[PDB]
Amino acid sequence: NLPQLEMLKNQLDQEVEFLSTSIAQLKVVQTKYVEAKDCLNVLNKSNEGKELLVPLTSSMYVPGKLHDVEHVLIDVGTGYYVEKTAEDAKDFFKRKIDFLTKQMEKIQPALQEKHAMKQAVMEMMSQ
Amino acid sequence: VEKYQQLQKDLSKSMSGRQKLEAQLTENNIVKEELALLDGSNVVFKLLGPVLVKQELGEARATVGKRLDYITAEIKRYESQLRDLERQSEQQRETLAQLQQE
Amino acid sequence: EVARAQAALAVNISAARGLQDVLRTNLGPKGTMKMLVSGAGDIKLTKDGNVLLHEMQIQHPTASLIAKVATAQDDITGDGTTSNVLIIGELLKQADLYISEGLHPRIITEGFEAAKEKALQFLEEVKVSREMDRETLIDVARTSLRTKVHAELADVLTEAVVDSILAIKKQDEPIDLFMIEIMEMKHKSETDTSLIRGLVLDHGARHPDMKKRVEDAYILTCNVSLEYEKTEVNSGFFYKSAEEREKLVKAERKFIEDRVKKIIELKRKVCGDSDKGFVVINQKGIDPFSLDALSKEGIVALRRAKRRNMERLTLACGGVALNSFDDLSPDCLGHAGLVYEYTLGEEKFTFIEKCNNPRSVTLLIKGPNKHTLTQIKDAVRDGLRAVKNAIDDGCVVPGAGAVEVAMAEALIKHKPSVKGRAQLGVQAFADALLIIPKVLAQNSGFDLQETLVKIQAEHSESGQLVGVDLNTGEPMVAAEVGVWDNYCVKKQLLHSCTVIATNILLVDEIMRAG
Amino acid sequence: RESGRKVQSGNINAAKTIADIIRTCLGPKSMMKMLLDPMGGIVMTNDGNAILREIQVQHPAAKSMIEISRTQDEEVGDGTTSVIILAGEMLSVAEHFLEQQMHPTVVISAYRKALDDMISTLKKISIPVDISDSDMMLNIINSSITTKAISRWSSLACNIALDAVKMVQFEENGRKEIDIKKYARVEKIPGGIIEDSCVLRGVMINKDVTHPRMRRYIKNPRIVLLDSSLEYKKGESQTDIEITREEDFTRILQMEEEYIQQLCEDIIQLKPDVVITEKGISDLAQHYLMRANITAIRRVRKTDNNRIARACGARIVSRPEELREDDVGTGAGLLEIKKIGDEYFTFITDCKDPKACTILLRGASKEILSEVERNLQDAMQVCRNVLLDPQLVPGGGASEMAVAHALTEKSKAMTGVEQWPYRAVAQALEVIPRTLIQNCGASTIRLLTSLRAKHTQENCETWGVNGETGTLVDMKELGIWEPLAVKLQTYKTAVETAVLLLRIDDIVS
Repeated sequence: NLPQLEMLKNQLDQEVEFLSTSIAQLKVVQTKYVEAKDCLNVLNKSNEGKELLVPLTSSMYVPGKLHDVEHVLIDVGTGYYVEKTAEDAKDFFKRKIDFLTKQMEKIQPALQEKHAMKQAVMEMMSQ
Repeated sequence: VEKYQQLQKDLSKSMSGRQKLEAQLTENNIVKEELALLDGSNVVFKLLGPVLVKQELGEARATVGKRLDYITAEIKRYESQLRDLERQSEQQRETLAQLQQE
Repeated sequence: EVARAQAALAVNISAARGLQDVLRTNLGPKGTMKMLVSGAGDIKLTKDGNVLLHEMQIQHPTASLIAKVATAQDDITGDGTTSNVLIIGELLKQADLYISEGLHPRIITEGFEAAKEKALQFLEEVKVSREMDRETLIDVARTSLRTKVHAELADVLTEAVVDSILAIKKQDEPIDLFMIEIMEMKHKSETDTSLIRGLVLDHGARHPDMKKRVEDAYILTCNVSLEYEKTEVNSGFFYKSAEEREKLVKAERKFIEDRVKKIIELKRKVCGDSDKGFVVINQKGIDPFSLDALSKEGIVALRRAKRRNMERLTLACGGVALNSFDDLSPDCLGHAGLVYEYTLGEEKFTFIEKCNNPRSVTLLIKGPNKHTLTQIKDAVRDGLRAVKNAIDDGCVVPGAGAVEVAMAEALIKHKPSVKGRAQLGVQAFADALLIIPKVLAQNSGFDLQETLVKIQAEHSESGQLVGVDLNTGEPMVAAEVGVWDNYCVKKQLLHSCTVIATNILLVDEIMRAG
Repeated sequence: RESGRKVQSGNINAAKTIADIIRTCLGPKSMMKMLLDPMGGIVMTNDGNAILREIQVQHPAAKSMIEISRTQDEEVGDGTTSVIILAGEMLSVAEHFLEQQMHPTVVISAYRKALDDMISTLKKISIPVDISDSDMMLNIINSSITTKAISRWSSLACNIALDAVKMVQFEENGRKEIDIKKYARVEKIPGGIIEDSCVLRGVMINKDVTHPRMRRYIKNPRIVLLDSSLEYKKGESQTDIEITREEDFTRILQMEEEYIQQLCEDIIQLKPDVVITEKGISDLAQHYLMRANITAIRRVRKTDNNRIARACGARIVSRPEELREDDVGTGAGLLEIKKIGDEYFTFITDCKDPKACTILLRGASKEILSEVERNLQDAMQVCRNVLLDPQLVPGGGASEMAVAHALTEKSKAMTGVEQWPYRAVAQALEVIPRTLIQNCGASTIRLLTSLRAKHTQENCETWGVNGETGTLVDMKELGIWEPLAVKLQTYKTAVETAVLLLRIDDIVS
């Protein structure tokens, strides 16, 4: 009774953290989606011709003169660059939130039940 | 026993970026879209190598078609080592379990 | 297929004779023991009706049927099991004889019922009060053992029998659920049954010079480990991976060494004096230096006892089940007026005795260490089961079938129903009575009838209970003979006799089914 | 495939050989049946049903008898042993004559022409019993419960069946369904004793109660059945998108709550304290019931709530959005959760609906409990039979030889072909005399005559033989009685089967 639930408790806590670790990190990948959308928001907001201080490399940054607002990237495919339209990229800047949020958010109730599966073992392990 | 766990890392090894593919696989459908969605309105690039390669639709069109196909191709290499590693660790499980029990 | 009409009956009653036959003398001083290399296949030795039943593999359904109902009465009686089997077939024949003559078994079954009660009614008439004294305790204990073993071995045990039952009357307990603690000694000699008013353990453990003679008995009976598994365990057995099984054992001997020091002051708190004897009893093993240093404290300590022992010692010694070796109250730890670790054969048997409760009381049988030692054991326990009935009822009656004829003299002559339809079953009923005395006597000697008429005439003369003398095969008054049934047994028998012989008489069919 | 005159004779054989051995097991006097198995299993029974299980049937007629055997067993569970004895006779009588006199059909219609004449005779021999007099029921019951031969603590608790079943008599359907048993819902009490085992009103709720889920003791406050339909509506009557992120947790789970709070109010408005909600509960539905500190008991079974819908006798809510105290928590009601022996036992009592009462069963053990309940099960079935038709009928051959004449008198009257089926069917009635003459162990042929002699003037009105008295007797002088309910049922039952198997000449794979 108790030792098998001392042994079985091992994996369920990982199944917790398997789901706990994964869901938290996709918001980080969503950060860039609204970012690039917002980075494209204020991009179209001001104009072409504003100075752009853009990352050169660590401990440094390089200036630059913006000649294109409507020229904006999307990362889809595999290693691929699609420079898109200001609204196009925004749409995918937008839409890449939508699909990733689905894979992300689904993980939270499964987080609970793995603990509810572990917590159930905890009791029967303690009882 | 280590025999239980032995081949599962080699297993999930080939499974690791194969999973990464299957998002790229999904986005390969999207780059097919976003290539078809790009008539040239804004530049199309296969980013391959630390050099940015100036690229074209038809240059990336077969490519993203080739990528998606290839991004299905690292699936089968794991499917090769899928049943390699999970099956032989399936025999190993009984081998040193009883010997250590013995 | 099926077996219907008469066939549902014959095979049942035909089986009920050879069954009845073989054990016709399993019973009385005429009783003869039987073995089995057959039923369970082993080397086995047994005398009793219900007990020889279960040992065999009995594929005939009826053979299994009485075993149930007999076991009920077998419980309290312990004899008469073999008996009740005999009268039922003796009954079944007459009813069969009617259906052989032709007749209806249910109106025949209907014929038992007044007669049974009439006999029951007669059973309180014939029950004569001999209240409980060793004589009645002797003569019932022997006649039971005279049934179950030698009259020799009967009177050999009849001492040991009355031995424990004196303290159960100190308990005023009409039954013995303790003092039935029995120890079976390794010896050459069967007959030696040693009364110990306390218990006995085969232990005193692995160490001597523990003061194995304890005059002031202070008993810790514990399951705590002063020794334990060396076996590889993780989940409780051998784990798939080897190493995690290892971390457990290094806390074993340390736990054991510590409890040694705990017993030191547990000797000092309890006693402080080796002159006040302390006894440890472990349900598990005990390491040598435990017992060795426990021998240093003026303590004898007994590893690996049993649950009855622990409880019986918790009872008899006023002892404990207490779980610890830490300093404990001496008044908790029970007492015996004397304790000694005795040795006959290889093992050192602790005789614990004069215990606070003379409650669980050892009758210690020596013996060949055989099925024979097993044989001599089971009977004396039933010899009690006889005399407990004698302790149960106030009415103890002459045995050797003394009651049987007088009933047939009582019952049949006037029709107890004053009605033939029942008298049919009654005439069947009152023939069942006679077999045991008349079968044993004729087995032991002169016949059923010419002996019957002697038991009959003297009943016909007196109505007093003249039993059988099985020392001959002739009747005598079983009062003086000492063979004494109680009212309980004979009460119980007609119940176990009739109700099983009735419903089976009324089987309207039998079928292999599924 | 099995077909033809074989199956015809097979319709005889099966139902015959079934019924054959079983009449010996009929009657308070009954000749038991032994079983043995190649498995060794031994069975001593007067019980056809129990026999009807472990026996094997290689003929579907023998199998379909078990079916129609369970029919009466579905119905009552006694007389099943009896029903099989009727048709098994019939086909073994009319057919081989009349099927070699060539017809399935004639006796079929004559089975009805048999079925009615019983009913005809039943309107005479069956004479009304009143439920007002307990013994007048209980003497049948005392006769019915001693059938299984425990009169000990069954009998006094059979008053409880004489009460509970009679007091769960309710629901006139307009042809008056009221006569019934099932609404009586047995209580299971560890501890207590059949002495202190006595009805409480409505239904005493043991089943889901191992512990109070409904207060402790509630007198006026309403025990309330909330039945599904307590799940939320995020819209007005609708449900929109559910909780996803921050303010949906607020807004949506609030949208869920209002509709239910709206559902909640209508419960609290009728003043409950305990509220038993079966499945279809919201935690939204409870917490305002918690806001009114009115316990909402969730996720508990239906019959149990129907027990509770019979316990205070409230209904089950058919429109949980608009609620009434007339709906649930009717009358004043009661709820009392009592530990008797081990277990807390919810008693929802003071029942509205025509009373209602359930059998309180208190054994010391559950055994001394169970022995009573099994014979109690006879009463509560005979109670409903007395409830069904409260006409006590003389037992024994009293009905048998009566209908037989009236059938043969109907043979004399009708003088058709079916006169012969009557004389074939009227022959089936003599079973009970033969059964009883068997079970008494007397000579039937005199008693056959003597019972025809009992019908020659008395018409066997109360006079059958009773093998249990062994003689031809008035059943008023023996006080032997059954409702016309149980008679015709058992009577009609095998008649149908006598039609049934006779219909079947063919088996096809």
